[PDB]
This record gives sequence, C-alpha cells and structure tokens, in this order.
Amino acid sequence: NGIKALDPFNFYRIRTFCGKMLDVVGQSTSDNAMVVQYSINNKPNQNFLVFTLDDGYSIIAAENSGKVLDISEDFFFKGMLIQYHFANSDNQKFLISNNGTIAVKRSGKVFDIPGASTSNDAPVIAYNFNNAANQKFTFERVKTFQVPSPSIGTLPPAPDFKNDINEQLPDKTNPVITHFSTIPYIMANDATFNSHQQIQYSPYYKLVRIQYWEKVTQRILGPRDDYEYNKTKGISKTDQVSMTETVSMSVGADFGFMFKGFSASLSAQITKELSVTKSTSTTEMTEETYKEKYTNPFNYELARAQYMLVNEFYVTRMDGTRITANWTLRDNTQTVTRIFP
Amino acid sequence: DNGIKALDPFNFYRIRTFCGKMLDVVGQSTSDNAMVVQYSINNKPNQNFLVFTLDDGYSIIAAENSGKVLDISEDFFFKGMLIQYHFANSDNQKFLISNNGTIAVKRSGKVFDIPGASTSNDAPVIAYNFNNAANQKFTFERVKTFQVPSPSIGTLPPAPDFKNDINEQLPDKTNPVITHFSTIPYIMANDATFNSHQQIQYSPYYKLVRIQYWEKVTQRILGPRDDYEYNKTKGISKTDQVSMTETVSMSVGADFGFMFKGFSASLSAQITKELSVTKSTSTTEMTEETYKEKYTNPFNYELARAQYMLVNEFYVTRMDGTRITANWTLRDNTQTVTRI
Amino acid sequence: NGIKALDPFNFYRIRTFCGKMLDVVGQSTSDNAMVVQYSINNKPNQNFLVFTLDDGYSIIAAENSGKVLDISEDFFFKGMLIQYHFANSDNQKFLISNNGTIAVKRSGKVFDIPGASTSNDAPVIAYNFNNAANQKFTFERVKTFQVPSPSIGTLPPAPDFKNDINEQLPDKTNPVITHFSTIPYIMANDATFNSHQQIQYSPYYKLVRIQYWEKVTQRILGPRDDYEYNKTKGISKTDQVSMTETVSMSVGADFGFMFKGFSASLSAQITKELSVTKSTSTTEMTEETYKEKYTNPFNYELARAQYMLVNEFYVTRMDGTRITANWTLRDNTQTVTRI
Amino acid sequence: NGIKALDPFNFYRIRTFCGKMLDVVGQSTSDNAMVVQYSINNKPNQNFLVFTLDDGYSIIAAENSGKVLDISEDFFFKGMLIQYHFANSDNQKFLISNNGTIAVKRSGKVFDIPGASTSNDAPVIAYNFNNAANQKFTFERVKTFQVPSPSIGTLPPAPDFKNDINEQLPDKTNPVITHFSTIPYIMANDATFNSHQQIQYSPYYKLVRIQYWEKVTQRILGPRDDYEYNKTKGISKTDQVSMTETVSMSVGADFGFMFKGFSASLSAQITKELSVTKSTSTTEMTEETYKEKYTNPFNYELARAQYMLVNEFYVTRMDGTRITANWTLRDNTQTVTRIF
Ligand SMILES: [N+]
Ligand SMILES: [N+]
Ligand SMILES: [N+]
Ligand SMILES: [N+]
Repeated sequence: NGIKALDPFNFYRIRTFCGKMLDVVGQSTSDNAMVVQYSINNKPNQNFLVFTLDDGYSIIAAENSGKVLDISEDFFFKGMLIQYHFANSDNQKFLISNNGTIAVKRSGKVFDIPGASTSNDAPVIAYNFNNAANQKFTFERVKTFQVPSPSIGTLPPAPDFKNDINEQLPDKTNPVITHFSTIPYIMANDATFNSHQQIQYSPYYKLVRIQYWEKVTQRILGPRDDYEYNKTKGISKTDQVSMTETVSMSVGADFGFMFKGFSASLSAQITKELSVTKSTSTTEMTEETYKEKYTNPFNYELARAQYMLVNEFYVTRMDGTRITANWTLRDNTQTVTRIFP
Repeated sequence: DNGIKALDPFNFYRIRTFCGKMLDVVGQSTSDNAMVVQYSINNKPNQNFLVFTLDDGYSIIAAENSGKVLDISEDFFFKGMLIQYHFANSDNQKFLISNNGTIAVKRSGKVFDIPGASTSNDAPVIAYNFNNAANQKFTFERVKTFQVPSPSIGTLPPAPDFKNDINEQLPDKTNPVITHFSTIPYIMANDATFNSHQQIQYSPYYKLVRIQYWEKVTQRILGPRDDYEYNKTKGISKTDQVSMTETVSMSVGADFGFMFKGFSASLSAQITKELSVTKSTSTTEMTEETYKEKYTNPFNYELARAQYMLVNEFYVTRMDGTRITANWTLRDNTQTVTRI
Repeated sequence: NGIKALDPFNFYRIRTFCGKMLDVVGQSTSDNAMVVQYSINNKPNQNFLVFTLDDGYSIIAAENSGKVLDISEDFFFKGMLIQYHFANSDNQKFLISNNGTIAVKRSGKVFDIPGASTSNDAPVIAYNFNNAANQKFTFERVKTFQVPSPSIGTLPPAPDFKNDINEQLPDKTNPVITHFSTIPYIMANDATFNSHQQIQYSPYYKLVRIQYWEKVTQRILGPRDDYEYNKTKGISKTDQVSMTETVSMSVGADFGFMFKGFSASLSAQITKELSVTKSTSTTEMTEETYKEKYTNPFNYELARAQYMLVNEFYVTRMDGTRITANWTLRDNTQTVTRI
Repeated sequence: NGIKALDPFNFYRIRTFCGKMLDVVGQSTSDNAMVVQYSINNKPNQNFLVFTLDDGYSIIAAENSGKVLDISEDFFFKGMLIQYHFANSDNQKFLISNNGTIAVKRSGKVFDIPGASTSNDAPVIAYNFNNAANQKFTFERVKTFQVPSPSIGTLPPAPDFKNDINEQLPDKTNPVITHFSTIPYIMANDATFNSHQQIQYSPYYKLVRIQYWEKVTQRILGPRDDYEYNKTKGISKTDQVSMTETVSMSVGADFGFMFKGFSASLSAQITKELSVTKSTSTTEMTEETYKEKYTNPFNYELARAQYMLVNEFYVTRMDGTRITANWTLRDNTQTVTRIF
C-alpha cells in the first residue's frame, strides 16, 4: 500500500469505521475547536479539501472556515484533533495512504477513534498504528468545482527588420500567457478575502506568467559612430516585497525563484508548472539600470534594435480576479539583437 | 432536582456512568494527557475519587491516582472538557452532586455528559446543558474506607490560685490541654514535605488543633506602698501570622477573629464552628507587642499578686498526627485572671 | 422544494443519505418482503421504475419482480417499507420532491432510515418529516430503454362518387392509426405475462386508436322510392368486457371512456393522448342495430352512400406484440352522406 | 457452550454488541410491535424477565406490556422480533447460552442485529448462527424483587382418644401450609389483572398446598353393632374446572396432576415444589360420595373415629392476595382409623 491520490478540486467527506463523518463543529463541541465524528449532516462542517504537498504529506482544510486540521501538542490535551488556522506545522501535515490510515508528520501516530466509539461526538486522538479498523478512514467525493484555465500561447520571436532601414520596430511584442501555477488558498494572502471567504470562493489561486520581448534601444548611426544607451535588468524591490507578502516568494540573483515559509512545500510543483528554476543564490535580485555603449563595426550606415525578454508574474483568484499588480522581471541573459542586412 | 446527595467524607468513591463504566483519570488513548474518560472497571486508583463538600454545598472531587482534582476547561480550544488539574479555588472545579444523579458545574450550570451516549472505553466527559438524559446521570460507589484519629479533648482548667502561702511560687503555665480541633481536606493545607499526590495517598484530611492554657504574666510580693514595672505581652507574632497564612491561608485579625484567605474561605463556617472561633471583621492583622505595666499595692497589709493570661496555640498535623508546623501562639489580653 | 421530474423510460437506483441503495432482497431479509438499505450490488433488486400519475404522485416498481413499494398498515409492523403487488392504494403512492424526500400519500410521513443506520440491512420506516439527512434520497439513472412508436396517419375524408359513374364505393377506408397512449404494465392485465415478466420485457403497454369510415349503405333508386336499410352503432358487450378485463376501461353511452379501478389514476393522461372524452354517462354503451328509411326526394334516379366513423382500440406490448383483438366502437354521431 | 443461568426474580437488561439495549417501543417504531436496538433509557421499555422452563428453553417477558418476545412467521415479515401476547409457541421459547447467543426453539437461527447496525431502532432478525459479534447479547441485572414465602409446617398426626370413650375428637386438624410452588404470571389466568398489570405487581404467582385430617365418622358401638355412614373421596367438578381455567391443571384419577397447555413445561418444577405425582391417568378424577358400613366385631363397647387426608390447592398473587377458592382434594388412600 502507498500514498492515496485524490483529485484536488473535489470537496471530501471523511468516513470513519462506523459510517459517521468527521465534523469540525459537533453538538456538545459546538463551542470549541474539537473535531469529532458525527452523523451525516450534508453541511460544510463535514466537507474538506485535501492539498497534497511535494513531500507527499497533505493539508486537510475544512469548508466551514479557512482553518485546517491540527493535532494539539498541548500538555493538558496532547494528541487531540482540533481545528486551527494553517501554520505550516508538522502536526498539520498528514499522510493519507491506500490502507486507509491518516498519519501525522510530526509523530508516527495515526488518526484513531478512542475506544472505537460509535457515538456522534466521539473525538479523534493520535495513537500508535495497530491496524485496527477504527484507525482507518475513507474519503468520499461530495461536490466538485472547476478552476478556469487562462488561454496559453507560446512566446513569439523578437521582431526583425523587413527591408526598410528606417522602419521602427515595435517597442514590445504582444504579451502572452505562457505558464500558470495552481496553488491552494492557504499559500496566497488575499487582503480582501479572509481565510473562510477564500475557501468558499477561491479555493485555489493562480500564479500566471506572461512573456514578451521589450525593445531596449533602436538607433541608426554612421559607419564608424558610437552611442551610449541605458539598459535595465532585474526586478524592483516593490515587486520583490509584494511577491513575498502575497505568496512568500522572491527572485534570487541567479534568476531563480526563492521559496520562503509555506511556499517551500510546493517548490517542485511551482517550478515545474511555471518552467522556472529554483534559486541557488543567497541574495535577492534588484532592479539595475546601467549604461551600455555600442560602436558600428560596418562601414555602411547601419540600424540596430535590441530586444530583452521580460517576465510579468501575478496572482489571481480562482475566477480570475487579479489581486496584485504584475511583478516585472527583466532577464538580461535572454536577449535578441537585430540589425539591417 | 430531588436535592443534594450526601456522601461520607472518609470514603473513596467510584463514579459509575450510565453504561456501567467508571470515570478514569488516565485512560488508554488519553494516558499522556489530563483528560478524564469513562473506562471499564480496573479497580485501580485512577478510577478512585474522594469528595470534599464545601460550605456552599458544592463539592470538590479529587483523584486518588494524583493529588489533582476534576476540572472543566475554559480554554478557547477545549472548552467544557473534563480534566484533572491542580486544585484552585475556582467555580469550574466546584460541582453539585444531586440525588437525581446529575453532577452540575457551578460556573456554568451545565452538567456532566457522555458525548453521544458513548459506551466506549475512552469516552470523554463534556459539560452539557441539562436535558435529563440517562448519560447525564452518575452513581457513586464506595470503594474503600479510612478513619481520621481524633485528639483527646479536655476542658480549660481554672487559673492557678494561692493556697494560704504568700511566698508560694505559682506555676508559670498550666498543663496545655487540647480543647478543639478542625478536620480539613488536604487541598486546604500546604505541606512542605508531602506533595499533593502523597497527600491524597497518606493524609487526605489534615487537622487544625487548638490548645488553651493559662500563662503567668507576673508574680510579686511587695510592701504597703511599693512600685514596680513589669512586661506584659499580647497578640500573635508576625512569624506565626506568616506561617499560618503560608500553611492554611489563614491569619488572625486585630479583633481576635480569624481572617480566611484564598482556599480557606470555602470552609470558613466549618472551621470557625469546629474551633469555636469568630470570623474577623477587621481589615488589619494582629501583631504581638510587649508593653510595660506599673503596679502599686492599695492595701496596708502585705499581699502577693499573680496574674495569668489565657494563651491559645494553633497547629496543623497530618491524619496520623504528624506535626508539620510549630504551634502558632495567640495571647488573649482580654481573658486574664488576677490572684491575691 | 417542488415536484421532481424523472424520465419514464429509465430504470433508477435509489441512493440513500450514506451512499447505499434500497434493495428489495437484502441479506437477513432475503426470505421476506422487507426492503432495506444495502450496499451497491448492481443487480435488478436495486433497480426501480417510477410511474407518475395524474395526481402528481408516483408508483415505484422494483425490477426483481412485478411488485411495487408498499408501506404496511399492519397493526404489528405499521410503517415498514415492503415489496407488495400493485393495488392502487394510497400507501403505494409516493410524492418525490426536489428537497429529496419521498412522501407517503396516505399519511404525511416520509421515507426514513431509522437511527440514520449505515448498515447493510437497515430497514425503511415512514416517519414524520424533520428535514434530517436520513429522510433524503436521490434517484440515479441506471439503464434506459426505448418504446417503439407506431406509424401515425390522419383520417382520410370519406370517399365520394367520381363522374357520377354510379360505381360501387369502398366498404371501408384504409384504417389509420390516429392516436396511441403509453401506459405502465401495472395498469394492463396480460394473460400471457405475469407481473415479473411484464416489467422485464414490456414495462409500458400501448393502447392504440384506429379510425376509418365504414359504408353503412349504398343504393341507387328511382324518383320517390323508399327503402329500409340496417345501421349499427355502439360497441359490443364482448369488447366492453374485454376492455374492462384488460385495462379496466369501458365505453359509456355518451361515447366517452369510463375509467374504472386502476385506470382512473391516468384518466387525464390517457384522454389527452387519445384525444377522447371522459365519460359522463351512468350506463355503459351497447351495440345496437336498427333500420333507417330513406325516400328519394329528387325527381330522378339518385345514388346515395353513407359512411360512419369507426374506432378500433387495442392493446399491445412494448415491442408491439398485440395481446387483444380490436375493440370496435361505431360513432353514430360522426357520419357523412354523399350523393 | 452451555445454558446460561439467570436468577428468576431479577428484571434484566439485554445488551447488544455495541452497548445499546433492546427496547420494545423504540422511536420510529413507537407505533408498532417491533423490538429494536436503542440506547439506554433506564425505563421499563428495556426491562425483561426470563422464565426458564424444564426443557431449558426460556420465555422473555417485557415489563412495559406483559407481552413476550416473538419471532414472526408472517410471510412478509418472517424472522422479525416483536412483542406478542404469550402463547405456548416454540417461536416464543428461546435458548440463552453462555456464549451470548439467543436461539429460537422453533428454528435453529438465533438473534442477530442486521448489518451489525450500531444505530437506534435497529431491528432484530433471526439469522443462521455464524458466531459474529452482532449475534451475542449480555443480560444485566436492573432491579430485583422478592417473593414472600408462607410459613411451612409438617402434617400433624390424626387425633387419638385420650382415655375417654365418650370424648368427641375434632372434626378436622388445624390446617397447615405444607407446600407452595412459584410460577410465572404467564401461567396464571387472573380475571382482575391483565398481562401488563400482572408483570408490574405479581411477576410470579404462588400455588399453595394445605393438608389436614378430616373426620369421616365417629361412633360408639355395643357388641355386634353396625351402622352405615357416608364417605366422600376425590375432587369436585367445579374445582377441576377452576383449576384448569386458572393454571391449566387438573387432578387425574390416580391422584396425580394433569398438566395442560403451558403448565406441562413446568411439570418437573411444580411436582417437586408441591411434592405431588405427575398423573399417568387418562381420565380426570371426580368427587364421589358413598355409604360404607362398619360392624363392631368385639363385645367391648368401643369408639371408632376415622380421619381422611384432605388437600386444598389455591393460587395467590406474589403479595399473597388470593385469586381463587381452595380446590379440595380428598385422598381416601391416606386414612387413619382410631379405636379405644
Ligand atoms: N443548537
Ligand atoms: N495501560
Ligand atoms: N443483496
Ligand atoms: N424510547
């Protein structure tokens, strides 16, 4: 037996050995954080989302709030299952297996119904694995939702001269959405939605990548004339801060992404989905504008235009509402030079 | 509904739930936390309890397995759960045991409840609104019985008197006699050499004992018109005041009444009754002071004058009689006898 | 909260609050009539047909036999859900609503899984509606079948003389199927199929109406000649008995249909589908043959032909197999006379 | 394993595998005869009496109605467990075993919770034994009652003359209660108590035997003097019919009891408790009165007195209330003759 695979866009019902379902409210526990197995209610308190991370451990989020399942390390109530806001803690990371066991990352203990209770307010306490039926759970599909996909297009080539030395080439190519990454609400910080609102309306947020060619300079100069032009590379501090505040990410000096806090758990997925490299750099990149000088090497009058690859990254809600401005990263490494024949 | 259920103080009781299981402060899956759950009969101290009934009619339920008592959590995350916690004079630890079978929390009025009427071995207890369901009813069973030794009691003798010998030296103090004692639960008394667990094991009840005797302030023989000044002392020492408060959270007020602090207040009525002492109405605490008094003989014939002052000594012992504190001495200035 | 609509030609699976299905056999109930909540087995004992009547209430029939869901009125087992043959009784009539509730017609009580049992042999007991999850059920399409439709033709006009040749006109026009009605097997009494066989092979029966003109008389006579000819109206007793025996219907004296017993439940539907009138007559119609006399009013040789509208009604199985002879009704009211 | 033994005078609670109890009313089944699994109520709906018969099979009676557990033979509800008025039917007779299984006498299948339902209002259906947990049940003592026992005395000897030929001996000895038999209410036909009333107030009825000597004749005779006197033996028709109507018993011609209907199931107990013989006679006894003649063979003047053993049988409720007249049986076989 191995890791259980669950579709991400389904709300799930967690069925216990006796046919009752985990409920984050309960009857006698209505006024506290306890999670108990209760009779089927067909209510959001019994609906969950399972977010599987790179390490194979998953985050289980209740629909009733934005909060997730948590195993208390409290001295007085050690081992209890409660509902607590996401804090990227090992007691909140669970391993769902085909055998039916939900295993805590922090401790090898698994979900267990104390005394194999069949009662409606029976709590869940972490217990050493013993292969008893009361330790086994089944996930049922409750309802399904869809995440719209943005239209995707490939990057066009940098514009080129067409037999006219005095033609002005476009300042930039039409921006195209080349990639996007689908991440859970727990990762994205939305100023205008609280955690509960998020899971209700935007369970997954989308991080979208647009690529286009930006014209650094175009000038016509004499056979043996030189000129100096400004060129800009990198990403602004404001974009760096905003990226970190929203998704706990920044861009490293090596043009790789730096994953901080919660984001690190999905580093592999995000890099793969955006076609970007994980940073190996200690320091974060800054926007730099510097002067570069070009001299005409040919004796005939010559026209030169240079394009730089530019990336814009932004986060949207599931529906597509954009919650942040585009974060601009200029890659000086990827550049195309155009001249008149 | 029917009324307060009365339980003998010197019995350990087993609390039986609706399904025939017993409340257990350890549990199986809860062994590593403070949760109290109904479990199958094991006849072990984790299922044994001792009941302390206070003046207000509410009782404290103390486990035998530890010195801790039953408590209802007010934590945001685990509100209403029943756990074992060190005793504090808080209403969530005070419960009303009634003939109808309900254990009611003082703070909230809610009663002990087995969630979902679970018959399971680790079913927890949660305070829940009274609905007269079977799962809210509990029965107390006698498990074991113990006896508290009582100190021998004698009346205060009369102050010593002269027997036709003007040169006789009267006793400096009369033989001390134990006039009163008060039986209090271990939760009230702080024992330096026994921890709470040890206390419930070995001295569930402590004894607060009152000794009374006459102490001779002065004796003198003088001529028709002779003057002298002698020391006289009244009150209770600062050290005794601190020790009394430290040990049983009590002190003596300036009006010769006792001041009850913290836990002690819960049994004030019992203690005052058992010791035959008055509750203080004074804000300030009494202090021992020594002052000089001057006497002149009013008669032309030679006479001898001796004065005795009534002295109280209060001390705390363990159930077996082991003394854990020095006698706390209170000098009653108003109660004095003069002999000629 | 309104009435739920289900396609008639689908077999349905009744899904309970816990994802288990109603099963008319069960494990511990295999030897009795009880219907219980059971895990999916993909067998006909979990397959049902829903027959919606004129009153909006529906009949639920299990595929395993011809029998339908029934709520016991037994003193000892009152309120239990069992499988029992159709008897057109209110305890067998159920109201399916969008809220998910199946409501008994006789009482206000609805289907309920006692104690919200998740067990494989949990019974079903009628209980007062409380909006609990254990009272809500979902119908899922399992498999579907098609009911053939007969070729439909309009009534031709009665034939007329051509060129005054005084030729012999057709005795009857080519019969055409003007109408047909699709009804469930529970309404039809089939001698050669038992109830179990019916639901297996002919879930719905078809009642077909054919109309054509019948020549009552044709004769050529001289000026002012009179003659008496026989004319026949109505429906035969044998057809009346066979119609009642097969579909519990008869034809009333007012040329309307009389719906008796089970048939009444679909009276409106049937009348609408056949374009026929519900009878207001106390007595049933009989076939009558009587003489009618004509005198030529015109001072010349004249040819007269009269046609009467004739209806033939018959019942077939879903595949089209005809189980009864045509029932003939001659409509005296609708007649055409030509010269 | 073997037959489980239960004390007869206890009300019992039948516990299912999940800790819930059999309830003869239920919630959704409140309006029908079904017996279902339900949570503990501490109510008579869940209280039963177990009547163990001679064959080892037992009858379980509900306190809430007086009706007994019955396994339906209905075509539509075959195998369902309901409460039904008592009849001497094998489906109502169950075998309680140490393993926890309740087996129907009529059909081998035992009590089973369908689908191992842990829910309330879960039915009980007879199912083939498979040793599953849902087939095992445990009996808990709920409450206990006592059946008063009448004072028992031995039969005194028939009276004898005391040196006076003119002395008149007593017509009968003071009657004494030699035996009684404790029988369940289902056996006894009580006009004034219905089944519900019976199980509430007289779960067991008592059949009591009184014995005494009755003087058939007394006379003093001279030499060779003879006379004819009436003698009566047997039991009256009215007593026979009343005995049959009340406890379905009668007395056979061989002075043994004939057990009819349910009574036969308890034959061994009753015969033992009353010290009476089970009848082997085809026909029932009738009361007969006939003349018997005695001749004095001796020339002494002699007084002759003859006593016949007389039995009185009657039925009382548990408290002792008598519901029927004494049934009089005169045994001519046991007779004593006295001479002077
Ligand atoms: N509520
Ligand atoms: N243990
Ligand atoms: N089945
Ligand atoms: N009940």
